[PDB]
Amino acid sequence: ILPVSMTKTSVDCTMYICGDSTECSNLLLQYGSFCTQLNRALTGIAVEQDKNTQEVFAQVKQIYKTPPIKDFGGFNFSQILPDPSKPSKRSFIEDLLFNKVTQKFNGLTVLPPLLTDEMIAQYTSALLAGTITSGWTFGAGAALQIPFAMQMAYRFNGIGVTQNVLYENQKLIANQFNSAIGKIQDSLSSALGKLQDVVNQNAQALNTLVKQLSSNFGAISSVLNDILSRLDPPEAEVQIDRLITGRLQSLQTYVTQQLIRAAEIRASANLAATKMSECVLGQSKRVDFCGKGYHLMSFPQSAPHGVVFLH
Amino acid sequence: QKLIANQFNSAIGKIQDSLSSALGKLQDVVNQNAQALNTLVKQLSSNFGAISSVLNDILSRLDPPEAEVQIDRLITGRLQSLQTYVTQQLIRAAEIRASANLAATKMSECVLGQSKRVDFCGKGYHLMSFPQSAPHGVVFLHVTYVPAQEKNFTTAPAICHDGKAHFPREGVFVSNGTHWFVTQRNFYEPQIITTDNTFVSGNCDVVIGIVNNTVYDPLQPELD
Amino acid sequence: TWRVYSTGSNVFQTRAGCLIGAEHVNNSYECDIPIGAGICASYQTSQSIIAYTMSLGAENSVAYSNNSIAIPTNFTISVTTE
Ligand SMILES: *[C@@H]1O[C@H](CO)[C@@H](O)[C@H](O)[C@H]1NC(C)=O
Ligand SMILES: *[C@@H]1O[C@H](CO)[C@@H](O)[C@H](O)[C@H]1NC(C)=O
Ligand SMILES: *[C@@H]1O[C@H](CO)[C@@H](O)[C@H](O)[C@H]1NC(C)=O
Ligand SMILES: *[C@@H]1O[C@H](CO)[C@@H](O)[C@H](O)[C@H]1NC(C)=O
Repeated sequence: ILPVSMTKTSVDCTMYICGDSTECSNLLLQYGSFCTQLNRALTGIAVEQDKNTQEVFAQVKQIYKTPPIKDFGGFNFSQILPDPSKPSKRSFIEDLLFNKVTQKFNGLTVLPPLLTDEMIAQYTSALLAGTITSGWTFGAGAALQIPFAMQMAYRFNGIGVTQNVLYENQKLIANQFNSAIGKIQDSLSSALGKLQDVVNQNAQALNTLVKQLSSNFGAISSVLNDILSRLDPPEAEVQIDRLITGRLQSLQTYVTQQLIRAAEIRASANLAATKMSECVLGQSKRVDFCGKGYHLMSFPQSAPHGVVFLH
Repeated sequence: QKLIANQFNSAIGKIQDSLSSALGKLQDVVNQNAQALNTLVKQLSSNFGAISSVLNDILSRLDPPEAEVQIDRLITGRLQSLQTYVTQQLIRAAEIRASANLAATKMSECVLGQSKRVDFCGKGYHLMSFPQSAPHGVVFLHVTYVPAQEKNFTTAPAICHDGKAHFPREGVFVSNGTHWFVTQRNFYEPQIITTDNTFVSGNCDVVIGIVNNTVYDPLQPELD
Repeated sequence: TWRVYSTGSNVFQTRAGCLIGAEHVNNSYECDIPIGAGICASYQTSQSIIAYTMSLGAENSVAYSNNSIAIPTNFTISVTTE
């Protein structure tokens, strides 16, 4: 399991710091560029999430389709291929994954991702159809068809086992594969802690940023309409400046930690993009890079904000 | 060799005129650093709630005891501006460091070697790469082999001959519709199926798809 | 501030909010300007801003069968920058 993106959150620092108050706004102008520099940072985080998603999933030019007749030499891919009967054209195991993983008025917002889950399911189905029908060939150039058992015999030569060891055992090998897929499907019906932690960390940060609006920072009140209702302007200003400085420090803290989270999500997305080229579009000789044991092949499945590889 | 050399020489011409036509990755690190400095300089003219943003116009105007609280606001806002700039430079430097580590390993594995890592050294099968210098960066020219002009053939896992199953040593068995050949897999080059480009394992019963073609033996024709 | 672009002429509710001044079309193209939630916009058209659901690529069905193979008969040397 690898995380690929995080939620494209955005904050208007003027509404966050000041709400409707023009008095607060004219004081906030004395701090210069800070609220512009913060918006620049969050929008930089946001466009990177679409870039992360594109670099993992958009590795195919063609949208490859499976043939209608599933004659794959006894290997059964039904649990990983898309169900045509569902509202989303999504895999049985992808539906199972999408079931496991679980303010705006303050100037907080969430922007939608550029690719929908339908589009990410389309790309992963195209990568599946490419590998199942054409081996690694669609990664290097045009997809060249090859019979699936003959493709698996090349993959045995790739690990230093002769082709006849596959063909003499093809029934057993297909049964061990079909059984192992069924075991994954049972195991997932039991976790996606790698993905759920990214959701929890971001929710914890927004929850804290909202909670800080209730702090008074040594002012008479944390409600700036109450301050501005009780005091005349020269005394209201020194109270509002205490809220402005406390709320700026709260945003500055939040944006700094979002920049640091985005950097490790970017590293995880670069790893996932590399892992799709080397483990899905090819056979890897790198030890433990594509799971434990000698790598034969692997299949991508989409997950909310992430990717799952079946090695 | 002539055809391969012409395809290479031609492809270098396409790079040359495409660069004569972008370097957006190198330009946008220059733009980000310029924008951050321009912002840091522009913060100096802001008041941070002091009576002015010019120290001499505090000091020449006020008594020292009241100047201290005006100065202290400028100290605070400037210090916070500086501290913000340095924090964003530390974060951006970590991203450039990751890019330089990628470029360094990419030079070892793509220039000083030949890589079997799919898509690490450009699209298609990696032949070799050449480095070129660029301002604050590097350019790799990756040279790759891309297969072209497919043909369909029928194929079989094995040949059955003399009741023995024969498998290809390197290639695949293919048929043009009437005859069977063995070919290398990445480039069509059909050859006669023989004892010397195949090997045997077991009888013909176990293999799922298997076909009854002859296998030739080059040591059979000799008479002594 | 600017009463043009309050108009009902070309209006389109999207999951990215409300888009005004762009013509929604039933076709699909590669993404030119990203709007969000699968929607993109472009000038491609007597010419106008159109809005569309993006295409992911050309659809292709591989000629798979239990005894068919495709073999390359030629090659291209290609050079590519990084
Ligand atoms: C191979 O045969 C199929 C079925 O006739 C055809 O659709 C496909 O285009 C052929 N491919 C090539 C490379 O000739
Ligand atoms: C198959 O190849 C052999 C090569 O000698 C040739 O004689 C025969 O005509 C070919 N058949 C077809 C259908 O091209
Ligand atoms: C292959 O050859 C053997 C021996 O002549 C014969 O028993 C068998 O039926 C043949 N099979 C096919 C598919 O021609
Ligand atoms: C291979 O490609 C080159 C370039 O298009 C062409 O000149 C040559 O004749 C081709 N050879 C074959 C066997 O198709």
